[PDB]
Amino acid sequence: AKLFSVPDFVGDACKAIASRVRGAVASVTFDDFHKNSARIIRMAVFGFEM
Amino acid sequence: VVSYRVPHNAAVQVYDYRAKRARVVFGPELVTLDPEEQFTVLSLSAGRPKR
Repeated sequence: AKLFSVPDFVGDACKAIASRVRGAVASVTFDDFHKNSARIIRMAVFGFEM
Repeated sequence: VVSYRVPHNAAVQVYDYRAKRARVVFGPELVTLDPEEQFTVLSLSAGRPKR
């Protein structure tokens, strides 16, 4: 039943990832955001070191 | 009968004024109001920015 906890899980996932991606790209120049585009966006989503 | 079909991740609060008792049921239950049971109508903020 915890599956149906959030009733709009699609929107929740999209908004959370969009927010964190935008916040992390906010700290880098356009040159950096295009050199390591996928790299920084993928570390933006789940930023950690493992 | 007045019966409200509560959503799954939702809660509806009622009181039996005839019986002097309070009960709120969360989850997806079908409430059945006693003849003096009344609902908790909630005015909530909406709109594009907010209202």
